[PDB]
Amino acid sequence: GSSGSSGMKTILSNQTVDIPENVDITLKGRTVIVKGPRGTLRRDFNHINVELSLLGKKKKRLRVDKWWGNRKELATVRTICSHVQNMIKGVTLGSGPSSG
Repeated sequence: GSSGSSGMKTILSNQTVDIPENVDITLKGRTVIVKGPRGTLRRDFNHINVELSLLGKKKKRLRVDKWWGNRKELATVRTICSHVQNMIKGVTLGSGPSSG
């Protein structure tokens, strides 16, 4: 079961994002733009050097990738993914958990 060993291994593991039809998202280089019937929110990830890919097998899906290696992608993916997901919900619902 349990598994762990000190070192470094290029663990190829990318994340996939799903998007509805009532929302329009424009991808430009390293900037993610989200448009909703409740507002428009965009984010820029230039300052940060990562990997990304456009997927649309069935629906407008976004692929988030980062320096393949340690389990760092876990925290980076959760943060980046949350940002995009939060934007959609905010532009499709109104606002998010953001307090004050």
